[PDB]
Amino acid sequence: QFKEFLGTYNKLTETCFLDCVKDFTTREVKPEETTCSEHCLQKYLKMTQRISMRFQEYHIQQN
Amino acid sequence: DQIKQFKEFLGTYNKLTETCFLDCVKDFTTREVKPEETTCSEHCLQKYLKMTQRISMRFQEYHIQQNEALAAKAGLLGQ
Amino acid sequence: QFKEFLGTYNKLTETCFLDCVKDFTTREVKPEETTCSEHCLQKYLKMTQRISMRFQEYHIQQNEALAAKAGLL
Amino acid sequence: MDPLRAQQLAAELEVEMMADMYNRMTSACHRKCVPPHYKEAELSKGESVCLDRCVSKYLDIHERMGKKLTELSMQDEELMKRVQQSSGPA
Amino acid sequence: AAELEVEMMADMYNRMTSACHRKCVPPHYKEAELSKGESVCLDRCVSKYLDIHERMGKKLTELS
Amino acid sequence: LEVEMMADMYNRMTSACHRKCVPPHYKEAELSKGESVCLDRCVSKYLDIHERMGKKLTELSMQDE
Repeated sequence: QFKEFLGTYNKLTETCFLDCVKDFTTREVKPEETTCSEHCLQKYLKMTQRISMRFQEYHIQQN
Repeated sequence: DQIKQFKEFLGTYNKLTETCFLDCVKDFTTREVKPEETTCSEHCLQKYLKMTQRISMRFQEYHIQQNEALAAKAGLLGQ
Repeated sequence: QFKEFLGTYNKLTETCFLDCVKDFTTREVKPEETTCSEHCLQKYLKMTQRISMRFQEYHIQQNEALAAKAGLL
Repeated sequence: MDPLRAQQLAAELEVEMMADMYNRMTSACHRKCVPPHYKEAELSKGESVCLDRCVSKYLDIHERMGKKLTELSMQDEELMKRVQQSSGPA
Repeated sequence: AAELEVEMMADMYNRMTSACHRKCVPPHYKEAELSKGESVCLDRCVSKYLDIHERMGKKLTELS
Repeated sequence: LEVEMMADMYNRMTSACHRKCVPPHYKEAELSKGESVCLDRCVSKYLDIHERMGKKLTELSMQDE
């Protein structure tokens, strides 16, 4: 099961591209956006972690 | 076909759970389901099924409107 | 293989639908929209073709960059 | 030995695709005919009316979509080169 | 069947995330760190989601 | 596996350049000079953004340990 990381990797890239790259004038990322996507990665990553933890803290109750 | 009926179940199910949590649930200040949301969703789940029904009933006037003619190319023979 | 195309297809059907059809007073595809649809269909293919291209122009530009390496030494 | 069906059977992908298209259409008529408030559970009259028309219109638009589609296929004979001059340089 | 039962609650998990990503994390990304706010929201959104899920199951299973 | 998961970012990348470079008005059926450019730039910026993510992320797959 490694087809999870890759799909999720694309799911991610797309997203960050969507929210971070606005207005196209040249074919090379603008610094302002450069950081945007960088963060979008950290943010999003932590997120999936937390959600993941909060998810585990569920099965405990029933078990 | 009965597992290809439990593949469409679970699937649709998830599809629904989502569609409602998305239109309905919108107040994040509580790990509890604000009742103004507990009802929206409960109708969503119904409104939905009742919808997914009406649709079908119609997509079936597509596959049936043509059989009244293939049940005709059936008349020239037997009967 | 052939699925990928029908898959696309069906996704086009949808996308053009939501962007083209709007008034729901009848059952017949209003004429002003039956058009948008067509342009949307065209405009779309034309788009995938272009994007595709630049995509190759990316690999054959990412292929020649391996050659460079293959010459420094 | 074997059956030559395998070949002509797969041709039934029309089914595994009408499904896919079926869903799509469903999800599109929903987003068009059922507002997110869900004031009440039964279908508002119109909602049902609107669903009736959407489900129709979608089919139509999907057929034409197909029609044109196959057209532009049996017509890549650089006949489209005659079409690129006729449409009035659009 | 088991092979299924699990994989489904994996599709859910992804739908859920897509959800709470929208509901809680704004498309600004000012700082790569989780704002105290955005983090709290995200806890409840998961929570609230899972509920509507177990409840959606019953009211539904009870329909068959 | 670089195929089943490449033809993916492609459909993603396409769906994206479409949103950002093609307005739903579909007044005319052939690509606008501008629309034509926008796509190009997008397609590129998309690819750029796609890599530095695979990079930056890989970095944080080693560093963490």
